[PDB]
Amino acid sequence: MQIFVKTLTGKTITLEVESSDTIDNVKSKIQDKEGIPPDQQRLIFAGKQLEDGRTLSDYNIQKESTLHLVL
Amino acid sequence: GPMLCSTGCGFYGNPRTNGMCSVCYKEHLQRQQNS
Ligand SMILES: [Zn+2]
Repeated sequence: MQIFVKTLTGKTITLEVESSDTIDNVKSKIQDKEGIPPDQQRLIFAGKQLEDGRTLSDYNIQKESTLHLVL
Repeated sequence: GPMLCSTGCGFYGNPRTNGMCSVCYKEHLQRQQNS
């Protein structure tokens, strides 16, 4: 499934993920597209900061969900 | 809608599962399956 990660510049990152993907795994996928170090990414969804050792399912991030990125 | 974990861990829970997150789902399933 694809999900969108909006940055504050306005650009939107599209990612191909699974619900079983860990947040750390997603951040690594971001590094793979943008070059951003994972240990400098803070991901938000549903007014919550995403925890590295948790997964997408732990927040109910489904297809067409959009997250926010803080640098 | 917001099916929050029954154990009150502060995280969300998958409605497809037993109303619990991925972490608590296995932890509880082990005791339910064994018993
Ligand atoms: Zn829980």
